[PDB]
Amino acid sequence: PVRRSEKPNWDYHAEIQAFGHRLQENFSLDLLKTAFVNSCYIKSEEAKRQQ
Amino acid sequence: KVEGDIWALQKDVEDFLSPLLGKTPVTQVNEVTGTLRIKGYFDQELKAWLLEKGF
Amino acid sequence: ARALDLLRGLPRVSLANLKPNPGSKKPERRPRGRRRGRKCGRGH
Amino acid sequence: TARGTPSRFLASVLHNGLGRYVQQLQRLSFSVSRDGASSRGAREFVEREVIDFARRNPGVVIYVNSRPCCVPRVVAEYLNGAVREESIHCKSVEEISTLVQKLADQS
Amino acid sequence: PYMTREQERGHAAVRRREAFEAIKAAATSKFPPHRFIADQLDHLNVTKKWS
Amino acid sequence: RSRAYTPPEDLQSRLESYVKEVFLPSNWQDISLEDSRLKFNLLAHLADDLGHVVPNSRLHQMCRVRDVLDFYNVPIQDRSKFDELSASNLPPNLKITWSY
Amino acid sequence: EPVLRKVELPVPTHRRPVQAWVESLRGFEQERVGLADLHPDVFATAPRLDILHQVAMWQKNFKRISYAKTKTRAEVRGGGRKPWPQKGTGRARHGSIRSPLWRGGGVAHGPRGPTSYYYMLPMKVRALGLKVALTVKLAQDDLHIMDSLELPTGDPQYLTELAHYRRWGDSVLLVDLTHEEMPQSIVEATSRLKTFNLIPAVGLNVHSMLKHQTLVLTLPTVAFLEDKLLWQDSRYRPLYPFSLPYSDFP
Amino acid sequence: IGIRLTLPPPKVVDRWNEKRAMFGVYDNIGILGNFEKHPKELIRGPIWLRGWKGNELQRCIRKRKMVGSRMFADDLHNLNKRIRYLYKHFNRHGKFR
Ligand SMILES: [Mg+2]
Repeated sequence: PVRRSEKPNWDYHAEIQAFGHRLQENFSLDLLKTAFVNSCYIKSEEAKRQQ
Repeated sequence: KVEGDIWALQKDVEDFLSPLLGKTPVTQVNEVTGTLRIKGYFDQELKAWLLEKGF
Repeated sequence: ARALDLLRGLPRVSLANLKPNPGSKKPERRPRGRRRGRKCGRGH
Repeated sequence: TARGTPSRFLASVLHNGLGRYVQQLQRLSFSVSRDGASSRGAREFVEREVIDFARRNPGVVIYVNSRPCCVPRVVAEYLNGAVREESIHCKSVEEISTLVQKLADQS
Repeated sequence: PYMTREQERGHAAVRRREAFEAIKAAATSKFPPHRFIADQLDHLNVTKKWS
Repeated sequence: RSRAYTPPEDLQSRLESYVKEVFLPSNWQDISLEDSRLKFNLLAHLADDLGHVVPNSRLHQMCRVRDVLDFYNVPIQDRSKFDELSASNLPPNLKITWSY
Repeated sequence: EPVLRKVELPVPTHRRPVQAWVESLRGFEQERVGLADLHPDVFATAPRLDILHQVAMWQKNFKRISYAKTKTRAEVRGGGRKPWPQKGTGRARHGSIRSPLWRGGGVAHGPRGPTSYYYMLPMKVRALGLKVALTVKLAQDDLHIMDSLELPTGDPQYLTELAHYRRWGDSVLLVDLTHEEMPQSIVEATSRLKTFNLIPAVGLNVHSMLKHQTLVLTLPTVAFLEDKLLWQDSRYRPLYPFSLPYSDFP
Repeated sequence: IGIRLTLPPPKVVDRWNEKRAMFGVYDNIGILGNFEKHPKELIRGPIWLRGWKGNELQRCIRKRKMVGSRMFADDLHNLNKRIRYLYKHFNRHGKFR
């Protein structure tokens, strides 16, 4: 089962604003966009930058 | 071969027919065909009404 | 005469539009089915 | 029939009978063709209702991929992790709105 | 009974005349249909493209 | 090579000037289109300045100068649907594409 | 310079003249040169799409005569006798091993005979519908009528690029006054027009009237079509076949 | 079973080719050409049935009276057979009587 990041009709900014609106509770879009990021994916993307 | 806003001709035909038989005119236009038809034969008087209209 | 301009309010009248006039031909019922025919023109 | 089919009792996403109306429609993807007959009236929703739809409840993922394709499509997914596909072939614009809102009020 | 046999004789005749008149007025209005031409034009327009 | 049309600001004044180039009297908008070569020259100047003439199917309904100014005062906004619907500034809850 | 091609037959006063711009293919970027008119009976009758569908049917069924056939209970090979023992076995008796109930025999009620469906239907009505479709093409931003179908160039690419430059349509049908008098350059360039076509005088017809996106009529030919529709207008009771001589036939 | 197995041969058909391009061009031949020749001759089809379209029995009757002396003996016996069949078919047994 592939991640939904690898199917059609996905936009990270759009999904972030969806993460804001869907719970009916506002948030700082830049802050939440940072917040959904852990560090394991950061390490994975940094290692992927080397290839 | 009617042309124009045929519903006006229908209202006029009902109005002329109003004294003629009393009942409201049972009439239908043929908008694509551009015609008007009235139930019943009121023929010669209708020709007279068109003639008195002149056009 | 609003007719021609009202027609101009659509796309080009292509071959995909020439409809038979409603009331052209009564439906060609194959003499069968659950409603029209069970014995098809002869009865029992 | 019924006994030839499975069962699933009446429940919610996350016992949301208490907290708040956690609207369970994450994604939904209608699509029309640039030259598409069947989606013509559906294009009408793409004309009218979709902006009205996001006006009425913006918190969902509205998608018009709108390929040069063969028929209209509705891809509904949600926080329950399932998906329902809804054909809109040869439907009405009023029926398009009815299908949209009925999909919205589901789970 | 609350009245004599001839007492209400005709006591409901005007409404009977009205009802028979109403039946006569609404009954026999069957004739050829009235057909607009814009409907035929719209059925021609049904193969509409997008922009 | 562009069908895009925008009504100009000096349209009434340039229209009166072109009408004077076509013919004099008052009530400029009431000049009928029964004349032939005058109509040809008038529509020629109007199209040459405007860049947008009426449709040839709309020529037969052109019978006066008032409607001539009006159809020349009518804005013609034209774009592709992937260009038009997208530019209507829809809300953030949808971003539709038409990759055709 | 100017040009004013009015209609020869006197159009009645109950409508004004039916006017439009007059074009030509000479200018590769120079159109709208001259303007003319036509009678309401030429391009401005009632809409009447139903007449057009009548024209469509009388076209698409005009000459086709299908040839598919079959065999009957005596046509396909074999079969004179009782096929097998009728009652000795538990099977079913028949009349033949060549009736239509078995594996190889007859297609019992299939299309027998090479059939045809010719329809010389109401020709004046066909004329009026042909006029109707011409009128539809007139109002639909399609009747771009040119002065003369001369080719200023010999390359078909010139026609294609002008057509995209004119925003005429995706398909073009240009028709002239006389086939022998059709210009050699125009047909020569047109020979590679894979989707456009050129046509002679009598060829303006219904499936043709839908065939391209738009039609390009020659001006004297447009008058010829007008005269034809005018002779179509008010045709008296025919008491002789109209191919022979008359009082004023031509 | 009763279906195909793969997607069938790709239906290469150009709907806008030349042999269909003129399909009915110059076919309003009669009133648009000053009455020289009717459409009732413009059809390229068999002379048994070029425009007198009756019933099936009528179709065969015309086939006989037009071209019977031009057939091989199998066709003559066949046309005679079905002609006898149809002549019995019209007036013997049916739904309306
Ligand atoms: Mg067989």
